[PDB]
Amino acid sequence: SDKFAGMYKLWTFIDPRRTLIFIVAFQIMLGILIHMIVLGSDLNWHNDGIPRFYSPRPVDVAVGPAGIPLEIPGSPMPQARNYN
Amino acid sequence: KRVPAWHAIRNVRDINIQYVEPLGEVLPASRKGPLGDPFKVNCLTCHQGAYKPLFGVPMAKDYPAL
Ligand code: BCL
Ligand SMILES: COC(C)(C)CCC/C(C)=C/C=C/C(C)=C/C=C/C(C)=C/C=C/C=C(C)/C=C/C=C(C)/C=C/C=C(\C)CCCC(C)(C)OC
Ligand code: HEM
Ligand SMILES: [Ca+2]
Ligand SMILES: [Ca+2]
Repeated sequence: SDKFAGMYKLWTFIDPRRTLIFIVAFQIMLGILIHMIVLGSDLNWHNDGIPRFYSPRPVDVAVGPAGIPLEIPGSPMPQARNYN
Repeated sequence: KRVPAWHAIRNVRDINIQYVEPLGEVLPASRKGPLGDPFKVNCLTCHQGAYKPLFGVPMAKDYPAL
């Protein structure tokens, strides 16, 4: 209604410089944050493989009866894993 | 790898209790220590600083005597 007609008076005790600075900084921060939240999701568009994958794909390593990769019988160092 | 080490312990005890220490009667005084007991077996007696002795080349299958 006509109850909002005197809202400009807001700027007689809230100043423009600090307000503009705060707004701009906050908007950039929010932009970066939302892009990173959507990237870390199922909606990720850089890594989805649409329209095509461009890098080579992961290759699994076969395991032994203990569930970890097999040792190689003359290697002078054990084999790496990442899961334990 | 913790589960083989658990067996290793027991294995070494066998080697030392049943076989090597009773040989203290047969060997000369050259093969004994200050307290008069023979030399015994450790983890280092076969690993010798590797995660498997000789990096795990299977030598023993070719000999049916062992
Ligand atoms: C796949 C797309 C992603 C998405 C990816 C991004 C990315 C990337 C960015 C945003 C940005 C914005 N997004 Mg978005 N956004 C999504 C879903 C939403 C939903 C929702 C209800 O689903 C809402 C409310 C928003 C709202 C917003 C604003 C907070 C922000 C705009 C800048 C700003 O200062 O806003 C003030 C303006 C408003 C609050 C009005 C805008 C609301 C818009 C129109 C959302 C309406 C959508 C919803 C379906 C409406 C339902 C109502 C009716 C049935 C039609 N998004 C989906 C999940 N969004 C940008 C930002 O933070 O810039 C600073 C930004 O970089
Ligand atoms: C010179 O002119 C003069 C000064 C004389 C006249 C000036 C006139 C003007 C311009 C006046 C302007 C006035 C304005 C712009 C007023 C705006 C007022 C607003 C938008 C007020 C909104 C208030 C909202 C409130 C108080 C909401 C509070 C919410 C609370 C406390 C929620 C608590 C929720 C909890 C704790 C839940 C937690 C949930 C969970 C699960 C995450 O917790 C673990
Ligand atoms: C108490 C000391 C010992 C410990 C803690 C120990 C521990 C282990 C461990 C953990 C492995 C598995 C290695 C791996 O898969 O990465 C292993 C293998 C092996 N150890 Fe020992 N060991 C000990 C003593 C010995 C001794 C004295 C010998 C010789 C008599 C020996 C012979 C072997 C052999 C042959 C293997 C390889 C077996 C395989 O291929 O799986 N170990 N040891
Ligand atoms: Ca894509
Ligand atoms: Ca025995």
